[PDB]
Amino acid sequence: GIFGAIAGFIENGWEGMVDGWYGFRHQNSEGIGQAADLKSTQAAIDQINGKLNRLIGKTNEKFHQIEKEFSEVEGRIQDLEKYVEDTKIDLWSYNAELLVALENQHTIDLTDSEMNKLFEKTKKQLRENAEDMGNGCFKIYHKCDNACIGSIRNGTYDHDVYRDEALNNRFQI
Amino acid sequence: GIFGAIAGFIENGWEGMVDGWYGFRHQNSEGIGQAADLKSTQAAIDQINGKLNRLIGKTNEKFHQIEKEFSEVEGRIQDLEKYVEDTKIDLWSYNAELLVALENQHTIDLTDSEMNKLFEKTKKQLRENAEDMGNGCFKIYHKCDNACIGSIRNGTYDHDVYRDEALNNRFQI
Amino acid sequence: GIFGAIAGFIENGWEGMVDGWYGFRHQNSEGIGQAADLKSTQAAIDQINGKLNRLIGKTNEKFHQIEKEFSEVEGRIQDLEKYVEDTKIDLWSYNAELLVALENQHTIDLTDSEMNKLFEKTKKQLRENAEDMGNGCFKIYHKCDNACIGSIRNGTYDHDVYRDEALNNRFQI
Amino acid sequence: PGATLCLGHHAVPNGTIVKTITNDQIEVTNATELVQSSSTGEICDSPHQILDGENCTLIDALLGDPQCDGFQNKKWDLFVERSKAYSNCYPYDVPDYASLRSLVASSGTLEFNNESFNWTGVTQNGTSSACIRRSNNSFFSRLNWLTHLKFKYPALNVTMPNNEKFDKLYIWGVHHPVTDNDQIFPYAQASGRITVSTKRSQQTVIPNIGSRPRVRNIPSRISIYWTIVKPGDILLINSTGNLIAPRGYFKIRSGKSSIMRSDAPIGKCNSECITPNGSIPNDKPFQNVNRITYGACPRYVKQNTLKLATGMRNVPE
Amino acid sequence: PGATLCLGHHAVPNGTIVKTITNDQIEVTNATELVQSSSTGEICDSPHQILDGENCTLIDALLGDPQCDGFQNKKWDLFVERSKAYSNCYPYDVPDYASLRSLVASSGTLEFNNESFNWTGVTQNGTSSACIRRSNNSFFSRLNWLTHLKFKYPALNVTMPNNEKFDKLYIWGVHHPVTDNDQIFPYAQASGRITVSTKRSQQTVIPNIGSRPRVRNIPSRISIYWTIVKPGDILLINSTGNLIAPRGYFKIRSGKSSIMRSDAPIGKCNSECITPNGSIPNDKPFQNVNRITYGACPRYVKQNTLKLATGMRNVPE
Amino acid sequence: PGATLCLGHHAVPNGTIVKTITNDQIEVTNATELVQSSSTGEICDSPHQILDGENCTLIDALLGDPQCDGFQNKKWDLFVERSKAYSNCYPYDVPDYASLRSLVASSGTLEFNNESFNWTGVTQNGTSSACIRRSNNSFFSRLNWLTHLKFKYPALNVTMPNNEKFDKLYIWGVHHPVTDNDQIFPYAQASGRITVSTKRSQQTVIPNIGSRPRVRNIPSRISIYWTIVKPGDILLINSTGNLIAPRGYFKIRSGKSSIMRSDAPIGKCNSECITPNGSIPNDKPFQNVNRITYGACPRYVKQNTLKLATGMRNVPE
Ligand SMILES: *[C@@H]1O[C@H](CO)[C@@H](O[C@@H]2O[C@H](CO)[C@@H](O[C@@H]3O[C@H](CO[C@H]4O[C@H](CO)[C@@H](O)[C@H](O)[C@@H]4O)[C@@H](O)[C@H](O[C@H]4O[C@H](CO)[C@@H](O)[C@H](O)[C@@H]4O)[C@@H]3O)[C@H](O)[C@H]2NC(C)=O)[C@H](O)[C@H]1NC(C)=O
Ligand SMILES: *[C@@H]1O[C@H](CO)[C@@H](O[C@@H]2O[C@H](CO)[C@@H](O[C@@H]3O[C@H](CO[C@H]4O[C@H](CO)[C@@H](O)[C@H](O)[C@@H]4O)[C@@H](O)[C@H](O[C@H]4O[C@H](CO)[C@@H](O)[C@H](O)[C@@H]4O)[C@@H]3O)[C@H](O)[C@H]2NC(C)=O)[C@H](O)[C@H]1NC(C)=O
Ligand SMILES: *[C@@H]1O[C@H](CO)[C@@H](O[C@@H]2O[C@H](CO)[C@@H](O[C@@H]3O[C@H](CO[C@H]4O[C@H](CO)[C@@H](O)[C@H](O)[C@@H]4O)[C@@H](O)[C@H](O[C@H]4O[C@H](CO)[C@@H](O)[C@H](O)[C@@H]4O)[C@@H]3O)[C@H](O)[C@H]2NC(C)=O)[C@H](O)[C@H]1NC(C)=O
Ligand SMILES: *[C@@H]1O[C@H](CO)[C@@H](O[C@@H]2O[C@H](CO)[C@@H](O[C@@H]3O[C@H](CO)[C@@H](O)[C@H](O)[C@@H]3O)[C@H](O)[C@H]2NC(C)=O)[C@H](O)[C@H]1NC(C)=O
Ligand SMILES: *[C@@H]1O[C@H](CO)[C@@H](O[C@@H]2O[C@H](CO)[C@@H](O[C@@H]3O[C@H](CO)[C@@H](O)[C@H](O)[C@@H]3O)[C@H](O)[C@H]2NC(C)=O)[C@H](O)[C@H]1NC(C)=O
Ligand SMILES: *[C@@H]1O[C@H](CO)[C@@H](O[C@@H]2O[C@H](CO)[C@@H](O[C@@H]3O[C@H](CO)[C@@H](O)[C@H](O)[C@@H]3O)[C@H](O)[C@H]2NC(C)=O)[C@H](O)[C@H]1NC(C)=O
Ligand SMILES: *[C@@H]1O[C@H](CO[C@H]2O[C@@H](C)[C@@H](O)[C@@H](O)[C@@H]2O)[C@@H](O[C@@H]2O[C@H](CO)[C@@H](O)[C@H](O)[C@H]2NC(C)=O)[C@H](O)[C@H]1NC(C)=O
Ligand SMILES: *[C@@H]1O[C@H](CO[C@H]2O[C@@H](C)[C@@H](O)[C@@H](O)[C@@H]2O)[C@@H](O[C@@H]2O[C@H](CO)[C@@H](O)[C@H](O)[C@H]2NC(C)=O)[C@H](O)[C@H]1NC(C)=O
Ligand SMILES: *[C@@H]1O[C@H](CO)[C@@H](O[C@@H]2O[C@H](CO)[C@@H](O)[C@H](O)[C@H]2NC(C)=O)[C@H](O)[C@H]1NC(C)=O
Ligand SMILES: *[C@@H]1O[C@H](CO)[C@@H](O[C@@H]2O[C@H](CO)[C@@H](O)[C@H](O)[C@H]2NC(C)=O)[C@H](O)[C@H]1NC(C)=O
Ligand SMILES: *[C@@H]1O[C@H](CO)[C@@H](O[C@@H]2O[C@H](CO)[C@@H](O)[C@H](O)[C@H]2NC(C)=O)[C@H](O)[C@H]1NC(C)=O
Ligand SMILES: CC(=O)N[C@H]1[C@H]([C@H](O)[C@H](O)CO)O[C@@](O)(C(=O)O)C[C@@H]1O
Ligand SMILES: CC(=O)N[C@H]1[C@H]([C@H](O)[C@H](O)CO)O[C@@](O)(C(=O)O)C[C@@H]1O
Ligand SMILES: CC(=O)N[C@H]1[C@H]([C@H](O)[C@H](O)CO)O[C@@](O)(C(=O)O)C[C@@H]1O
Ligand SMILES: *[C@@H]1O[C@H](CO)[C@@H](O)[C@H](O)[C@H]1NC(C)=O
Ligand SMILES: *[C@@H]1O[C@H](CO)[C@@H](O)[C@H](O)[C@H]1NC(C)=O
Ligand SMILES: *[C@@H]1O[C@H](CO)[C@@H](O)[C@H](O)[C@H]1NC(C)=O
Repeated sequence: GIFGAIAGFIENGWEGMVDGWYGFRHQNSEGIGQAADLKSTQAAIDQINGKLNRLIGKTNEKFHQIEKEFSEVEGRIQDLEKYVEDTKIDLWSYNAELLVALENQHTIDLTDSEMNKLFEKTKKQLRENAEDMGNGCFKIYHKCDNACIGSIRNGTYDHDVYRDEALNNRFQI
Repeated sequence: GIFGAIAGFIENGWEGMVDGWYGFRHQNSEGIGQAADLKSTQAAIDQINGKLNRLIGKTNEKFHQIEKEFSEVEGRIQDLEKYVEDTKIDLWSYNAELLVALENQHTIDLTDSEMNKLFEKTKKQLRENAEDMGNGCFKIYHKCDNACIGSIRNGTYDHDVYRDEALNNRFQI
Repeated sequence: GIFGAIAGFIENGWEGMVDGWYGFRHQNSEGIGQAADLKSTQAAIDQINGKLNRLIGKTNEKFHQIEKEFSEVEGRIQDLEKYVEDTKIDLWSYNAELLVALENQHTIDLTDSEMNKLFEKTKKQLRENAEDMGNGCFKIYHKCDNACIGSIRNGTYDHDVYRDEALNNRFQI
Repeated sequence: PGATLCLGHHAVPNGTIVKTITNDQIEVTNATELVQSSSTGEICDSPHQILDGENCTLIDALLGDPQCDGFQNKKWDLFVERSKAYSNCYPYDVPDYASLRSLVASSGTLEFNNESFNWTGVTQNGTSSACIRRSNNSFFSRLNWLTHLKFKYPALNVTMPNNEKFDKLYIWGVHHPVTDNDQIFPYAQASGRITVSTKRSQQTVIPNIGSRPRVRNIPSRISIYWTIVKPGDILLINSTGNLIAPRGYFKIRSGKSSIMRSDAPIGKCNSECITPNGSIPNDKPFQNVNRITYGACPRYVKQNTLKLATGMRNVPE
Repeated sequence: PGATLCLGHHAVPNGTIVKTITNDQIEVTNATELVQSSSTGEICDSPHQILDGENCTLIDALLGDPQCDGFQNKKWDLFVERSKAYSNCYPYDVPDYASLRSLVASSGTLEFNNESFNWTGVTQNGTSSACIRRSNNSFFSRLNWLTHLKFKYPALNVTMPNNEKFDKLYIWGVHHPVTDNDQIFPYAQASGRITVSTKRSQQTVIPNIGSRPRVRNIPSRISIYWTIVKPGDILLINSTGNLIAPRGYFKIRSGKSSIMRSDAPIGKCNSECITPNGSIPNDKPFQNVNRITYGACPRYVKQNTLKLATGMRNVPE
Repeated sequence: PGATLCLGHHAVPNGTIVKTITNDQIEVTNATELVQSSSTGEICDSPHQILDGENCTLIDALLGDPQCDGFQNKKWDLFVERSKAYSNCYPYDVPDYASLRSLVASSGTLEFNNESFNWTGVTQNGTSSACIRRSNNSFFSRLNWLTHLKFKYPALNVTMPNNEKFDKLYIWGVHHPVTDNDQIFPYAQASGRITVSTKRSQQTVIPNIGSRPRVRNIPSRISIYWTIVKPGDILLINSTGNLIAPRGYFKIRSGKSSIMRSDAPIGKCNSECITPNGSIPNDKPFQNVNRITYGACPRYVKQNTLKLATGMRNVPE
């Protein structure tokens, strides 16, 4: 939410993207395609696995403790035993509630961040050869076949190759 | 703070904006105006109400507990009763301090985010028809009357209508 | 991490920058230079000092408490004394672990934010006179001597002075 | 010519200072208080059933000090003990007073059922001038002071089974006589003793001949004990002298009842959260009124104020 | 003509609702449960050494009730006490039962070493019909019921030093006779007394003549006490009657042992975390199965479910 | 030609590894330690008033063991008890020793005021060879060992009212004689008894005739008890024998005083936080030196180190 991409300027997610979390759809002379971006996907996944590594399989051993159920009425000492345990449980219950709320807010934001970072990186790559349509899509002002699109996804696109073509298309009348 | 809009590239807030949290000021041929943006305003307000719903009116019932004041000197058992309560109170006091500090940092950042998102959305909407003056304002390079400004605020601005006019103004000498 | 500048689009840090945390390197007609940006540096440092002011030298006085080591086997009351203390220590140990993990995530993000804010501010300052090369560097499309570079770092660069020169260089063929 | 379009945000002339992770003082447009720090000063009589002890401690109401006769069989969610309370019957102590007070408080009722113990060999209904009931020497309503029959006193051996569905609570005691002036007068011998047992439990008590410091002009004492008898179990009282016998049992209940020391007046109002200072609202998550609470209460913390930002940073014009 | 290149993210047809700081219900692509809420219902016999008390409480196994003879000298990480347990030897109580039970539980062993106390002036090995061992009147295996020798009984004065490296635990007791029918039969006099001391400690106990409510048809009782004797110290037993003497000492150990009340069956399986409901997996950080646990366990919390988002916000098409 | 302007950030050749929410190992430019893990090993004598018990426990200093005479009337913020301490007066125990030790520790003073009790019918100032004071048989300075007057001993009945503004603490005791060799020598009869009462309280104690294991060659014992007397109340001592009487009262105070078991030497230095290992600095919020602390101390945690990032991520060149 906090970056504004997921559930923001990207209208919705793609159920048809099953091999990654983030990626690219394109339309060009040769058709309409989709490819996952593995680096952004793995960036998000690694961060979430970091949270899981802190929370899963990390338990504390406890052995002899205090009694926590009682069959006789006893007064003062039993009141204290009960109060200590009820106190403990409320503090842990609070820790667990807050932990999940904060981590979840953060997971939603970090995943939004990874979408935004990929968008930004792609924007800069395109230089003067494309414009941002406001919905996560770039209008590319030159012929850009499957190999050209591939070159953008792979970070090998040379913007100078297309710049004259693109400027001509962009600033026509 | 973290996005850089509120108390950053926006020099200051508007005391005269009383019908929203975020919005638009304009100068054009027909004068100088102000309109609130309800969507960004409501986005911020809903998030803060979400925090309030978690914290307000959510209390825990407790009944018979331990004694917490004592008129006689007793030693061991009283030391423990006092220590349990003092322990509890310090842990809750810590929870309350940290909660407010973190939530407040987050509220300040999320509100900064909402300002930034609206700015960004407006920038993309303008395409090649405006430039960012660095202080939250766009120089729009075409005649843009009250209805035109209205169209930008309402998300119905058609940038193609003005593009030739704007390019001519932008890239003159 | 969350903004994408430090360890993201900025490939690496500068060991040779010893008088600030953020800054500028340039190449122009008169050579290649480096200057620290004090405002962004101080912004980051002040936030980290704010965290330190909350955590350093803030201790709580405690006096007579409960016993925490025992030379005799006693049963019920000693079980409770031990359990109260072990309970307390685990709750504090949790607080300390979580505090450091969260603060550290936040420090890394706020420092990334300060880098991003300076980058963004510089981008807007340059208007139509430069392009973003995607790696934190701007290609400036006009002669920009040491004083000109100085003017950008000091926020006194007048983009109109160079605009005709820059547009000519940018949109040539 | 063109146009200019500026994005911005509101500000207020009267911002509020809050704390954050990075700054102990930052001004926001608005904030709300999370710590309840005030009470109206009265304990609201709703929605919890309040029992104002007035001049009576719970223990005095339990034993049946004459001035506490109006408390018989009453129930409470919260029993309120007043600092002006005082005892006005036979002087006594309760070893582990605090526990008896607690278990009765928590039980939340003074429901008492009389039982017919076979008391033969002794005179029942002993009275004293230090426990005036209706302008006549009397005793604790729930206790039966057992003395001789014709300068003679055989070894008592009375049994009472618990056929009920609940724990019975028996309150009983032992008289500690001043000298021989009340050793040979009410028991008719040099020595006495009390054993109160069950299938699971035994308590045996020795009387003590000796003058105490006079309390309301009496120098002898009574020591008060208790015995819980579970369903299917049986109370047994072997006594050879000095028995302060039960006239029956109190019902033990479980539920949400408690006791609180407070001098706040009871008011005709409705508040879920009670402290010794009075009831407090429970909208806020925290409170610094009192660590002692009853009901749906904010949690006690040490801070007097904690402001939650409910708006953006305030950046005036 | 050109091209269009769209950046996007995945979505799923079956998202999951989680809580966040700003929204109690937001759909994400995936989540994982942090609260363990189920048990298989058996206490796994591995990897902790489980000792199923079966019909025996720890205390009965300690004292040596005949049906508990199979427990002699056994050790445990976790002793499991069953709600069907019952005593079937001489009726008894233990003042501060809970502490004795606890310190033995924690010690984690019933290792007992017989010692030769010089018992002269008395008949040893007293037995009763309420403690049948191998179809013959008997007694607690670890106790030695000491009675007269030829209608005579002098003041016992036996000493035993602790030369070991560990705390010795001595269990001993006092007989409380029904009437004179077992006051003049096993001790040969009107009165008796027990003093069990060390260099650091003294416990003295008075026998009590009196009928109790019959438990398995016996109306006398035994009261059980204990004494820890540290290395270099010495146990002393002065007795003039009624002594229920130790036949030796239990080793006190320290370690991770405990006791748990549970009726769950023991299964042939391996689980680090035990609750009274059965073993539970310990992958999750929290659990709402039981506040009572033993081993490497998730922490008990009140919530039934806490979902941690493991994917982005789900924004369907 | 133009120019190039690059934005960047610093890096260092020696980064530090910290933990975050998403990564257990990330390198930052700088960090600071939040857990104090070292002590200098001395307890600083400032700014808290330290009282080094040396050879004396607090209890021995309280009772007035001759070697502790130098402790009379001293005060402390923190009393330090040494593992080399030993008793060298009459052997004794204190039922609930831990509570007496605690309430005196917390009171923070040994201020003692002598009172003139009317002791007639007995010889005062009993002494013994096991409590040598200034090369002469003696006794606990604060206790008055009361024995016969001319093979006779009537029932003592001394009163003492508390007209002060503070709780008085009376320490008193009972002698348990070895045999008849010190039953008919110091009291002149077969039997004795002690009742120490107030308006609110009564404690009665029976002496016990019997040999104990010899401690510094004495086989009799003294059992030590206490009684707090509030303003307006009165102490009463009925005794028929064996009384170890108070010579007066200790002042009870309230404040921040405590006691600590430690063998660390006392140094001439200034440190707010004391542990048994020595004083520690209190700049850091946490510490893993000791769970036992006194003063303004970091909070004890289990971790040995917690590094707070104080710079950005370190991304070397
Ligand atoms: C600064 O920030 C705070 C918090 O965001 C704002 O205060 C809130 O304002 C709203 C709207 O005025 C309040 O809503 C009202 O709550 C009343 C309940 O009163 C008590 O209980 C709440 C908890 O539920 C306590 O926190 C509070 O202290 C009160 O003691 C209702 O009775 C109101 O109902 C009335 O209006 C509605 C219309 O919306 C009708 O449907 C009803 O019939 C009735 O007439 C209402 O719901 C809310 O209580 C305030 N919260 C707090 C914490 O105080 C400030 O307004 C804001 N300041 C500025 C300048 O924006
Ligand atoms: C929704 O989100 C969750 C969490 O991100 C995903 O679930 C995880 O998926 C991975 C991969 O399938 C699981 O990894 C496997 O763990 C097994 C251990 O089983 C228990 O123990 C874990 C804790 O360690 C418990 O959390 C869990 O409940 C189990 O009871 C291993 O046995 C597996 O090993 C097998 O595969 C590997 C290959 O990677 C081989 O090397 C092995 O030999 C073996 O064949 C494996 O490591 C992980 O346990 C899951 N976590 C949780 C918390 O459930 C979901 O997949 C995800 N959903 C979607 C649609 O993406
Ligand atoms: C890595 O990160 C840390 C934390 O940001 C930096 O360390 C801090 O550096 C500052 C400046 O050097 C230190 O400030 C000094 O504090 C001294 C107090 O000493 C003790 O007390 C503090 C708590 O107050 C403890 O944390 C600390 O361990 C010490 O034991 C003062 O005595 C100093 O005063 C002197 O200088 C000032 C000028 O500023 C004069 O006014 C004085 O008269 C005097 O001469 C000074 O104020 C601070 O203590 C450090 N903090 C910590 C936690 O260690 C590292 O510098 C940084 N590393 C790099 C390479 O940047
Ligand atoms: C043991 O000592 C106490 C204290 O000296 C004796 O008790 C005291 O006895 C006197 C006379 O019997 C009491 O006097 C009475 O008290 C009221 C109240 O002030 C007074 O107005 C009357 O004159 C009345 O006679 C006195 O109160 C009482 N003092 C205390 C402190 O309790 C006690 O008698 C002695 N024991 C024996 C067996 O003699
Ligand atoms: C003190 O009072 C109790 C209760 O009245 C006496 O104990 C009771 O004594 C009778 C007869 O001696 C016991 O009878 C026996 O019990 C079994 C079990 O039901 C019964 O089947 C046989 O007929 C057998 O004789 C009875 O159980 C017992 N009751 C209780 C509740 O314990 C006791 O004897 C009295 N004390 C003295 C010294 O007389
Ligand atoms: C009850 O039994 C104990 C233990 O047998 C008797 O105490 C022991 O008595 C002897 C001789 O009276 C003590 O001897 C003395 O001890 C020192 C220290 O070693 C020794 O060097 C001398 O020779 C001196 O006479 C012995 O210490 C003592 N033992 C213990 C363990 O306390 C006690 O006398 C018996 N009770 C009665 C009433 O006889
Ligand atoms: C609760 O008790 C108060 C005061 O109690 C004192 O009353 C004295 C007469 C005497 O018994 C003394 O030992 C005790 O401490 C009661 O108030 C008193 O009521 C009486 C009789 O109605 C009046 O004669 C007094 O004027 C009055 N005294 C004071 C100081 O107010 C009060 O009635 C009683 N409350 C209840 C509910 O029973
Ligand atoms: C604290 O006590 C120590 C040692 O205590 C031993 O002293 C023996 C002589 C004997 O009493 C034994 O029971 C006891 O355990 C004192 O040190 C001793 O001081 C004496 C007299 O000055 C010397 O003769 C010894 O050499 C010396 N012994 C040792 C082992 O050091 C010490 O003086 C005393 N401290 C204070 C402050 O009183
Ligand atoms: C509510 O009453 C409590 C308890 O009486 C008050 O706290 C005490 O205040 C007095 C006088 O200021 C101090 O002497 C005590 O030390 C305080 N006790 C504790 C435990 O803090 C409290 O001030 C009252 N609060 C309100 C809002 O009335
Ligand atoms: C495990 O057993 C515990 C304890 O018996 C169960 O909690 C009790 O459930 C019963 C019946 O629902 C209630 O009457 C008790 O009040 C509960 N006690 C407590 C302390 O909560 C629990 O339901 C069982 N859990 C599972 C997963 O089997
Ligand atoms: C300070 O002393 C404490 C207590 O003596 C030390 O902790 C003990 O260390 C010993 C030896 O390593 C262990 O046998 C104990 O189990 C430890 N006890 C506890 C409670 O942890 C501690 O190591 C010392 N710390 C420093 C910094 O000197
Ligand atoms: C049941 C009984 O015997 N009651 C009598 C008591 C007791 O003898 C003493 O209170 C015990 O010490 O003494 C009185 O003087 C009294 O207090 O009024 C007369 C009263 O008839
Ligand atoms: C050691 C001893 O004396 N044992 C005898 C006991 C005791 O006298 C009473 O149990 C004590 O009250 O009584 C019996 O009737 C019995 O229980 O079998 C006979 C048995 O020989
Ligand atoms: C007050 C008194 O009577 N003191 C005497 C004591 C006691 O009789 C016993 O210590 C009590 O058991 O015994 C001595 O041998 C001793 O210890 O020096 C002689 C001393 O005069
Ligand atoms: C981009 O990378 C992929 C890796 O699978 C490769 O198959 C593809 O040919 C690359 N595209 C171009 C245009 O080089
Ligand atoms: C924009 O929306 C508002 C809604 O109040 C409407 O009144 C206005 O006419 C719209 N502006 C234009 C230019 O359509
Ligand atoms: C920029 O500011 C610095 C401040 O040190 C100054 O020395 C320098 O001359 C300024 N540069 C220009 C071009 O004015």
